[PDB]
Amino acid sequence: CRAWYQNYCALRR
Amino acid sequence: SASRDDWRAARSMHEFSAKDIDGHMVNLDKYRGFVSIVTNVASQCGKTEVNYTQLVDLHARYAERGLRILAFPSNQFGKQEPGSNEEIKEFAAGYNVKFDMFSKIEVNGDDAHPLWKWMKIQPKGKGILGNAIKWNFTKFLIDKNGVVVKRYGPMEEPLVIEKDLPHYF
Repeated sequence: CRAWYQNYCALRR
Repeated sequence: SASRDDWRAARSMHEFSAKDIDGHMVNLDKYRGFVSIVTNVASQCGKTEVNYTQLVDLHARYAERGLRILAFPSNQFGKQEPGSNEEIKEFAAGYNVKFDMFSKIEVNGDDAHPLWKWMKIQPKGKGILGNAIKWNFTKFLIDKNGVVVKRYGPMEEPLVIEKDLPHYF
């Protein structure tokens, strides 16, 4: 993951 | 800047993910091949009515061409979106919305959703007085490859986007 937002990955590899 | 900002190197809106208004995690690569408008919404603004009605108009007219609309509620502008996601869903239903509603997010500051951080630094995502979102109902038009092609401010009613969007189908 390249960017987390709250409890999830907002920008996957 | 002190925060992790690998979101800067994304090359398309399609790389991102966001929770929909029901709390389910949606990968935005579903929008590959679809012209998209990304907008931040609020229920208690003087222009809420004109924005929702005209966004619905655009979707009704152009969904068959591949137009998609991604609406992100935010409470950052005058506290004009105080409701829960369920309440916001019901509000949108009152306007006969059939486009894609997302869970409420921040769009400015260090805790903004990274899609919004990314859109604001795109060459065609430039604001007037810097790149921050200035109020509810900013719009970004995004091409079929997920590249930002134009930004429209809060006071630009959604039907102005109609002049540009046909060039991207």
